[PDB]
Amino acid sequence: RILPFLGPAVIASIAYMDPGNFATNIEGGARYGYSLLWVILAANLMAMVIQNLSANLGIASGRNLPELIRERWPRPLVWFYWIQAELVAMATDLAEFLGAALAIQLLTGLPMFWGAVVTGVVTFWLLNLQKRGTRPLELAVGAFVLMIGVAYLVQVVLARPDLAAVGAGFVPRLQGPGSAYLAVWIIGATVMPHVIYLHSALTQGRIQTDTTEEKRRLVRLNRVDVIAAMGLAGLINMSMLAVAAATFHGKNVENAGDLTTAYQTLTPLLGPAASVLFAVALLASGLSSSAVGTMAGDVIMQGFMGFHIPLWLRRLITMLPAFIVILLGMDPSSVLILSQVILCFGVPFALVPLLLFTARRDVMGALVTRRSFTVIGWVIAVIIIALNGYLLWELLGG
Ligand SMILES: [Mn+2]
Ligand SMILES: [Mn+2]
Repeated sequence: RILPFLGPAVIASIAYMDPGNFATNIEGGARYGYSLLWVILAANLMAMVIQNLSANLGIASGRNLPELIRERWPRPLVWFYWIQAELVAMATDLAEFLGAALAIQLLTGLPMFWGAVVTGVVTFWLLNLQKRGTRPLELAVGAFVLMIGVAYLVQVVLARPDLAAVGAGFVPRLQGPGSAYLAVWIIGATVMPHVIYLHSALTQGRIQTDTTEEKRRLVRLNRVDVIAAMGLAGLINMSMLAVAAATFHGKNVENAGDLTTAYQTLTPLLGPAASVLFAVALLASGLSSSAVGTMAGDVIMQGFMGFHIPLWLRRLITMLPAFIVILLGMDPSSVLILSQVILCFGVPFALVPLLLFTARRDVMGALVTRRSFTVIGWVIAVIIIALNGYLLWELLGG
């Protein structure tokens, strides 16, 4: 037990490598080269602070975020919070589900429907682990993170990127209205609200404590786990950018956000082996982030309302929007706009209570978050909310 909270940290980090980030990072590389690497880095650092504040809420108060809302806020407001939190968990799981089904299509050739059934069944077995023991799930998610990191490591060696061109991409410079829009879309759609509630419960009561000094030691050993777990997610997101830029930018490639076109152009440029590592890495990202999304939903309802439904019933409900899109044949860009609108709704409603309760001695006791870290959480919050509000102005304006 050298790293006590490494499990919850790896569980929370997988939501920031979901297939939603694959489509964004690839599109940024082909259209603008490496010149967007600074945006990927900026979004990852902001996601480390928010996820660290959730884990501390559970360690200090001995209670998770949905529990404290039920206990302190009025019943009319609590019922609304449970409602919107379920809708966001279903919105973010849609992209994690469809991505896991697309990777199977690139590796085997199966249609999107049968790919979704394969991912639906394997996600059962992942949450089947955490039923009796929560540690087997922490080992499984960690194993999937090992494959995505190794797969994109070989793609960098094969792509042979110009280091001088990669370095110039970390300079915050943007040209043309297209590149600016794509950067705003990264920072606006990065933080995962469903994993904000979940991280608090995973660390809540993980180590029994009778004093306040042993809880404080748990906070220090937890931060290293979050930084290491969230840090690895950032380097992976930058690898997707570099490979797409080192191969597609100078060759005039259109429709880069679609993971199918990016998969086909890797063979004549890099080779057939470069395409396999891409799809294998996309598969481990999808089903891992989908199984975490279900465990978050169970915590949301159990804390907000006191009762809970079985896990198999929760997995069944969240799969419903996934199969509907497959049957209707919706545009991949159309589903990323509607799902992010709901994600743009859940972000403000999640960051506000997290920044309030982690700052109240009534909740945290002698482990209140430093006010210097509370203001920066609000500054990061206003930046994200404003960008989301702007993204809603064009998404709801047409
Ligand atoms: Mn994500
Ligand atoms: Mn160029």
